[PDB]
Amino acid sequence: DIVMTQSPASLAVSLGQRATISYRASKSVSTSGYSYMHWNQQKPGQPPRLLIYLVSNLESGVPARFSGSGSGTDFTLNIHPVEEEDAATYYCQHIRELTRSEGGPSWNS
Amino acid sequence: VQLQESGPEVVRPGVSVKISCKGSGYTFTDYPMHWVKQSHAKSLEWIGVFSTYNGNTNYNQKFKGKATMTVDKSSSTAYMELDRLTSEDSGIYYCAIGGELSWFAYCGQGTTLTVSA
Amino acid sequence: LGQCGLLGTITGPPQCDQFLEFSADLIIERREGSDVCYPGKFVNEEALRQILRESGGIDKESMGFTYNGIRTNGVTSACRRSGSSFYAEMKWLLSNTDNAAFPQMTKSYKNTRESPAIIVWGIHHSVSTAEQTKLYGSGNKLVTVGSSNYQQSFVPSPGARPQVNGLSGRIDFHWLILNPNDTVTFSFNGAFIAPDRASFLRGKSMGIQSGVQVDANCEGDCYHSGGTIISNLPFQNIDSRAVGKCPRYVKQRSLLLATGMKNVPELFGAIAGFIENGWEGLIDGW
Amino acid sequence: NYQQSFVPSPGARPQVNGLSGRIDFHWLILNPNDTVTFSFNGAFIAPDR
Amino acid sequence: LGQCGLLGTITGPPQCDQFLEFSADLIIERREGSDVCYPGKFVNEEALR
Amino acid sequence: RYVKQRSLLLATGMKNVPELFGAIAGFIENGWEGLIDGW
Amino acid sequence: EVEKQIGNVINWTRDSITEVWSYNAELLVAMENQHTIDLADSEMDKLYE
Ligand SMILES: *[C@@H]1O[C@H](CO)[C@@H](O)[C@H](O)[C@H]1NC(C)=O
Repeated sequence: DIVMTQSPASLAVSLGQRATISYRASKSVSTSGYSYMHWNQQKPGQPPRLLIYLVSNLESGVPARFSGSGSGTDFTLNIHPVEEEDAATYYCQHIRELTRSEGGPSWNS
Repeated sequence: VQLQESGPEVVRPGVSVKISCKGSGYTFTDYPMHWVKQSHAKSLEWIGVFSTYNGNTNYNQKFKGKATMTVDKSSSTAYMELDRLTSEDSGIYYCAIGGELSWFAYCGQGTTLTVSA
Repeated sequence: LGQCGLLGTITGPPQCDQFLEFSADLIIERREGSDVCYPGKFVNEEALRQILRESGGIDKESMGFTYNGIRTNGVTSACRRSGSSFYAEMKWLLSNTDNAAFPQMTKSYKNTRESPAIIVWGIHHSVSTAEQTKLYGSGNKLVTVGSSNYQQSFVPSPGARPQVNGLSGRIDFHWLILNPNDTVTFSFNGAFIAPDRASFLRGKSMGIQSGVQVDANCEGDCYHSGGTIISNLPFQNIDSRAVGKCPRYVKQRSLLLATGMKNVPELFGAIAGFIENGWEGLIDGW
Repeated sequence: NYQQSFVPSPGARPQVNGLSGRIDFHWLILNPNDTVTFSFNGAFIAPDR
Repeated sequence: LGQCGLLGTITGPPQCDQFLEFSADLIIERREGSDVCYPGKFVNEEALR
Repeated sequence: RYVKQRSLLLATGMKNVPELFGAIAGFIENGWEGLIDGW
Repeated sequence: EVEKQIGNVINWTRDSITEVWSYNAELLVAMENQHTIDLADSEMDKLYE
């Protein structure tokens, strides 16, 4: 099973910022011009939810102020202006290559 | 798509408990439904043996000869019975109807099952 | 086509990416043209090679199978574009978790157009039954392709072989033809390389295997493997496989046809008859 | 002369006028004083004439 | 070939043991020529013939 | 036997010369309209 | 890799058709040569008489 490294596996951040945090991939994760790496928000006290698919093409249902980014091996999303409801645990899982495996997690307060 | 689990919360290690997640909005179609384990101290694993829309089975690695996931079409809820129980397996079980290239977005809030003697 | 071949125009290996959805009144196949990058051939491939080089092109539509509990990017180290890539128009549907399983998928596509489709789909002949427990999962593997006309229920051949440039697993793969308002179901629980771009046709063309270069300034219609036969003459002793609107092959290299009369130099009997001599000094008439 | 050992294809398909199951079926030729054995434990549509 | 046949020159049944590894500018097949001794035929045998 | 020429007319009579030996379209320079009994 | 039997059938057919047309081509030209010398010697008679 793929052990995706989160480093830093603990942080919490201030208002209006931009954060670059990595679940990094250790296997062959290049294809199709892209990687199949989705993310999910998990608020403590709420069920989780999708936010990104196919790094360029975000969903509608969140405001689009999240920005999944990357081209290459180790990927990292970007946020612009952070608000009060960003206080959550930002997991993901892997879907790109066999097998499926979840994140670290990392924190955000 | 909002969807709710159901299952009895008082159960012993070594006996059977069943999980029942109501799939609101639509039935078991070309998008099937998976499951996810929640562990203690906030870590995950995709334990969910899932049933497709044709009636088959796909366990976890550690849990092959261990369970059974099959589909029922009448109640929009797949059939499963979790035997073999152990106090380490106490966790909240989140059903999720998949789309696999949006994400497992059709997701559950979990009926908190506490597994202890 | 160059490094692309005829049967790669459907499949799109990385030597064919600029020919995926082409348009032609002449396709030209090359001796170096691999139809494959994870090695193999087709099944009844000479039948399919006589449709695609009479098609005109290959127009496509998405099929749009929303694959679920799946992967999409089965990539291998012999189909490089920049790194690990694959055919542009197929997907290794390999499993969620490593040795777990890969359940049944029933996938339908209703042809909804004016034209006959030319579909293709893949079965994966792996090297062993230890790769098809980590690619797909334990148990027997069925891919069932039942249209309104067909019923085939294919199965792979997981045996070892000497290597074509790097791997001991093969693929060989199959193809049907739809008619308007039909359907194709793909029932499969492993080892299946689905399409994602159903293929259509364009009309008139021809198609030649050859090894010499392209002259876009000259015009012709008789195209064998070593050039082009351009004259008004009814027979050729150049190639007995001269396809196109060609003359008819013979084996006599010289069939001289007497566009003048007899020489008698210095069935009626005056040509080589009582008129006993030809004349050298007439060039205006006969 | 023959030995074939057939097997079916239990897969779904678009429908020809009502059903999603097919049949497709096979044929040999005998010569005088031959025999044909039919060994089968399912899925077989025998002749009677 | 006699009791040997064409496709027996590869396989060598006991009617073909003097033709296992032959050399010819003409082979001649016979009506009585079994290509087989534990009975059967080949597959796509007209191609190999 | 199938062919592709729709009209393969086979000359069941001689030449018209209306008003390989050389008398049909030769020194006999004219056909005749008023013979129906013989050729 | 064309199929062994039908490639022999095509080669049986093509070489027949090759022997059809080359017999035709040899016969046609020799017929047309004899005819051309027939229609070359003919208008000796048509000129000289
Ligand atoms: C058919 O004949 C050609 C040459 O005439 C030869 O190259 C080819 O191998 C032959 N094929 C078979 C199947 O005999």
